[PDB]
Amino acid sequence: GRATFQFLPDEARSLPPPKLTDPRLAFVGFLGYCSGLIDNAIRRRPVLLAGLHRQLLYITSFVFVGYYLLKRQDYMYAVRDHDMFSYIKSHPEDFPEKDKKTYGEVFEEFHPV
Amino acid sequence: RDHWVHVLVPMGFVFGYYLDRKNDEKLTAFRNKSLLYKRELKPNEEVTW
Amino acid sequence: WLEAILPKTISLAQMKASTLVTNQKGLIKLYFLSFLITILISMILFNFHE
Amino acid sequence: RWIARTFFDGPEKNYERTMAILQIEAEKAELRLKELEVRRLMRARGDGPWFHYPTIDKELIDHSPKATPDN
Amino acid sequence: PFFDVQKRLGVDLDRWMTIQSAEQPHKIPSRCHAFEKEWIECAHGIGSIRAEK
Amino acid sequence: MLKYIIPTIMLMPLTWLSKNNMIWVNSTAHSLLISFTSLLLMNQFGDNSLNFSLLFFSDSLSTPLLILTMWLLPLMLMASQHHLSKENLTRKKLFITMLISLQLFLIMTFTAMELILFYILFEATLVPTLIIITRWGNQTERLNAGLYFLFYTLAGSLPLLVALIYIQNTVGSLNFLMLQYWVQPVHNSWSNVFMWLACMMAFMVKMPLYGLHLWLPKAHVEAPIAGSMVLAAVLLKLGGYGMLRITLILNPMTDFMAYPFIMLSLWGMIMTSSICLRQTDLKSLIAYSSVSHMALVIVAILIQTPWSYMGATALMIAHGLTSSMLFCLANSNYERIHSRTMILARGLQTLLPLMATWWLLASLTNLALPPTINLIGELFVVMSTFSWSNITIILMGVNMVITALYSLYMLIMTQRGKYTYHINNISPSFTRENALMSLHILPLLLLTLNPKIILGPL
Amino acid sequence: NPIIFIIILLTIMLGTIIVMISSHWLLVWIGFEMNMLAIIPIMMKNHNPRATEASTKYFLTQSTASMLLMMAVIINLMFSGQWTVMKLFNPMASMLMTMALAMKLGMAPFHFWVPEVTQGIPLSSGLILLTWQKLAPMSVLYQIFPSINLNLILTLSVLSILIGGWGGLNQTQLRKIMAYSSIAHMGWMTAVLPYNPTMTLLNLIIYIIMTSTMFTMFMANSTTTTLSLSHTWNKTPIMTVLILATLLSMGGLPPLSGFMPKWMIIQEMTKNNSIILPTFMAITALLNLYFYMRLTYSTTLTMFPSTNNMKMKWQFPLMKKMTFLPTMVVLSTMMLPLTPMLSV
Amino acid sequence: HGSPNWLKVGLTLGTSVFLWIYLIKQHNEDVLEYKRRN
Amino acid sequence: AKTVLRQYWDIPEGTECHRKTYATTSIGGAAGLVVSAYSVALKTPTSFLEGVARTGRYTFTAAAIGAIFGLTSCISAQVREKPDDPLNYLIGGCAGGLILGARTRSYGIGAAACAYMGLTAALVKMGQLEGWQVFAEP
Amino acid sequence: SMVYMNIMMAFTVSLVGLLMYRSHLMSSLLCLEGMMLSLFVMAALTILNSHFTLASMMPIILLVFAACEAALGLSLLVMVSNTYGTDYVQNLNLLQ
Repeated sequence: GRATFQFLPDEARSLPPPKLTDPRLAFVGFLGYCSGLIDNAIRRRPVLLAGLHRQLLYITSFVFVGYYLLKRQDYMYAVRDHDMFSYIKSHPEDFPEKDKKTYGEVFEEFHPV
Repeated sequence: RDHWVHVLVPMGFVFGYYLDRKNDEKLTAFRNKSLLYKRELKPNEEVTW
Repeated sequence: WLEAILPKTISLAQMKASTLVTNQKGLIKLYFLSFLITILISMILFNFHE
Repeated sequence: RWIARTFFDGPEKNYERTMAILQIEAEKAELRLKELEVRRLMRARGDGPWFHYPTIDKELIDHSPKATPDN
Repeated sequence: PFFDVQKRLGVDLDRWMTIQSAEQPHKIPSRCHAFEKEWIECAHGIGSIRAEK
Repeated sequence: MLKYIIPTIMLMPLTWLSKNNMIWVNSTAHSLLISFTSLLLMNQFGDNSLNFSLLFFSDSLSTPLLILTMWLLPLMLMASQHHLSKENLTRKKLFITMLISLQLFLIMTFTAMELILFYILFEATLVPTLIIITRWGNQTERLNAGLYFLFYTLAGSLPLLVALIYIQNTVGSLNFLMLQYWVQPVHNSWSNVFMWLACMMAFMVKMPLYGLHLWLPKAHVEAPIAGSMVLAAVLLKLGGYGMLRITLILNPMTDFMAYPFIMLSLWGMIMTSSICLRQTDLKSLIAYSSVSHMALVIVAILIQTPWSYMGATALMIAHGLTSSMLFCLANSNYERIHSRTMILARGLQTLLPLMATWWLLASLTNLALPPTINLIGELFVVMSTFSWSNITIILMGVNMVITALYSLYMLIMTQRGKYTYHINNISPSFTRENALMSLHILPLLLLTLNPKIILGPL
Repeated sequence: NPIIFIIILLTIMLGTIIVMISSHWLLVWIGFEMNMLAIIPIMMKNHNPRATEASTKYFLTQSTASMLLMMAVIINLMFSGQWTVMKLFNPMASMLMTMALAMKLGMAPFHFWVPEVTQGIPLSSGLILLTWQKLAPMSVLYQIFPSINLNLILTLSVLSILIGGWGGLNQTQLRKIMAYSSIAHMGWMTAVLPYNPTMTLLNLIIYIIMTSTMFTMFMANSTTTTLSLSHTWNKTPIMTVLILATLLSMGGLPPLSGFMPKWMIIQEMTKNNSIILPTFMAITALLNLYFYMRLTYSTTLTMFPSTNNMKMKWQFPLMKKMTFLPTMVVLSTMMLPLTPMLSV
Repeated sequence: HGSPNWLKVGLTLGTSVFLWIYLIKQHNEDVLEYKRRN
Repeated sequence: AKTVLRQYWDIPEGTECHRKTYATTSIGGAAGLVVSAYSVALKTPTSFLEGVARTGRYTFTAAAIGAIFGLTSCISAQVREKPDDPLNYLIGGCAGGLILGARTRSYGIGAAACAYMGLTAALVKMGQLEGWQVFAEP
Repeated sequence: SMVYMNIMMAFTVSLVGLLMYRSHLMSSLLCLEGMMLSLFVMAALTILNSHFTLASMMPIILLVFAACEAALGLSLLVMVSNTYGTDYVQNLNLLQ
């Protein structure tokens, strides 16, 4: 939002943050873990397990980045909400309180076969 | 070696069956219902939730 | 008569992709005269000025 | 008798676990009816900072006494 | 997408030539000058979508 | 739940990770085991159906239907083994992966908790199936079966996503079936027909009406080795059940236009079975059964008034097996003699005596002898669809005649003297021939003992 | 020679950075006036009798394309006499903006060009740079966004995604097949544009990636369709599972990410209760798929390996960042309800 | 005497030693910020 | 502009069949022209100055069809009953197959024109009749 | 007043058949390099009759490219008629 052209502002301090062992961060770089295995296979490596120095440094990269990016995503869905309630709260004229009533009241159609 | 390939995989089950137990703590929010459905006085509702 | 009606769609279109390629071949004059029809015909036609 | 208590549970869960996750729901049909009663239809007000647009910046205007008595 | 860097940091790229009344180096006006400072005064805190109406 | 997707995805690197030829037996061993998990927490209620998570109720619904879906997987590697042993292992590792890659979504679907996980997973196949048809075909006509299999299935299932995104923002949230507790009806307009027609016709193009089935024998006649994915594509089709989740509700009260789907498929049911009598190619002959007494469900579903769902459910899994197993016979008898032309194989029943009783019990369950599931799945159809109007007894009474001449003519064609020129056909059905051909008739008839486990809620 | 090629190839984006950064109508002239000045030598490099009968059919087709704009800038210098960048205050401006700006993007008409250039530029290397010129103009249309006659920007759209669709079914050269169906994806993003103009960019990024990762794959030697047959039995089969893991995803099927723009876009274009528009778009991108099928029946069907062709050598091209993209061009669907709230 | 570059090898390792360090350096810091702010 | 079409509509939908059809018949021809004229920019020629007239010979139509479609409803309109029903304002479409058939050869169009240009007529009326919008905003 | 309808009818100099055609390309390229002065003069009045005092440089910047760039695209027209000797728009070779 504000403080434009910021990856994330200072206001993101109050969020959990999204720490590890979430399926995605594991999954993130999994799709890289199936990426590394490709990286060999295109050139006729022909290892299918080749040097672990290429077969790693991917997995290191994704989950770091996948992580460092999920920190702001969760933020954004918070500032979305935040700006909603605070508008929903004021202008109560645009937000009615519905009454309570159902049975002994409503008729439906009523069309059986 | 010891063949990690083999039945080590079925252990995925209890791996998963635990995850179905991770939620029940956040689905607790109703201990109150009229259908018995009690969670009344007992140390039963207290377990499993 | 089930296969005439629907695969008629096949040999319907695949012909109209012979009128959008064959008849457009060449002659840099021939495009350019036709941007002009298009740039006027947008004046008279519709909302475009309204 | 041996199996039912060995594996699964009764209407202390698969009943009144639905009670549980239908308050994870009927608050998701409250907040998809108030977007479309706000977002789509704001409207003519352009009131809330949504359909808001740029206009002009009155900071860059000048108040000084420029030279010509009438302007 | 309109980034508007010249807002964040300090420089002025253009922003001066922009409108009919800003400076005019020796302070000489335009003909319709006096109606700018009138019309900009109108729509500023506006969000321009109600400005038209 | 994750009890299932996780081991079955855990299967995925149980295969390549292994050594040389141990691969087949490696995964066939485990793939059976999951069936204990399959029943394990399932076959709970019953009443007030099971929903164990936010976005999954695995199957409660009384549409159990999922236990079969987990059968047919380690029936493939016993099925598919024949001529797939002739190319490379890194490709053979593939064909077991995508085949699983199918099995993973059919567990996701049938649960789905909702409409909009269904669809994206309802269209989420055709990536794995289309790749099995085009590669590992036999004839060169396969390349067209690739297209026709799309351009229908996908052709009209896009109008779903125009409609289901139209409901999501109209009434509340479709996020959950288990909340329909507010549903208004659909009265009439020239708009609502389309809504009902958009929310329907995508399903019909799978379980065929007598129109727009033009693809079904195109893909089956020419299709992979064992019927390897042809057993699976006889699961896929019947899985159009979801019309049971909709048409029960979500425009309940338009039956007004039902009639062009009744009289159109009700006169085809007496029809396409009859265009099946002179067929000269055997894997065609079975492909037209599959239309016929499948297309009877479409007159079971549209009519409301259970005693149809009593009988409509038993049918989805009725031929679910019988119509499966026949594609398993006609495969085997094709291994030995390389024509699929029905004429050519005659003078069997002397030379393969044990496989005699295999044809019979198969061709006997299209006849539907009274005790098995088949009739007790048809005679709840006729009992309600009679009350609709008395005259339905005639056509669907004719169906019960032409289908009997239909089946026998397939068996009795293999009782004749023919010695003729064949020096082939020596193998006396090595066990897999008769092993994988079992695990059908044993489990099939069996259910008739306690057949309350196949039924709807009604 | 080799230094300047990084001076030129830098000045391009400097030509398009003054476009996105500016307040001032003059600069968005100068801004993409110096592309048509700084693009031209790239076409040349091998000095052949096509590029030079190409970039001259390009030149004068981006010369007027610009030079009309300067006529529709100076109209509203009359009326209101305030430059900057906002609705155009007068209808002869906009209608002379948007339908003379469709020349750089080319939309439904104004393409007898995109196939006449992209074909037969001798330089196929790239030609990935014709993904910039999609990105300069849009960074006007996002600003001017609340002035359009609204009966037009659809009428160039819906006559486009159709006309670019049928264009290729008849094509063999696979530089054209990308040329076509790159008018197509200009049908989705400017059909949306008056309704909620983000969820356009969403289709704009997902597009810059997918067409990007094609070319980098089409670079080893690959040129004509029947030189993609001699591919799997020669170069490497791990290449073929790739070219089948994208070309399918690019028309799109829901388990991939190519389905991600549509799936979101129609959330937008209904909810505005236009449901008779999107089917016809939704349904027409269908026969936009039948290029790719029948392209993909070239490489997996083992079609007559070329001849005795023995390539025993390994490769030394630059695959740069190809070892990433078709893990982000495919698998991203499972990830994101971000794209509507991330770039916004 | 395996012959990688032995120039860059270990950079990628060393670099990750920075990132995870710097990552948690931002994380273990920011965690308290929520409470310090709330 | 919105003009002509709008004018006709806010004219004699179910009644005053004359002005309407005379309009719908003249507008069809007008539209027909446009395409004929366009055919000279993208397609060339070879029959000299008079040639374009010769070319138009093939476009010697559109107008006819327009006329006919209006005519069908013009003749109908208040006919047997309200031709305002969804199935009815259809009728103007199919005669179209016959029209094209007459224009050129047989068996390979006249049905399709009657068919598809039949199918897409009703929707128009059916469209505003339920209040459908093709181009909208929130 | 009137001087704004001339010159405007002049700025339909575009006329496009005579913008790409017919041959002697140099006639086409010509009416382009004089499409300016319809852009210039027209914008050398509205700037002038009212005193903007600031945009007054803009007229200068409307040439400095209009000469710079249009003088580029002349270059190609050597490469075409170097290999030929006649420009003659009638060269189509690259086709579609």
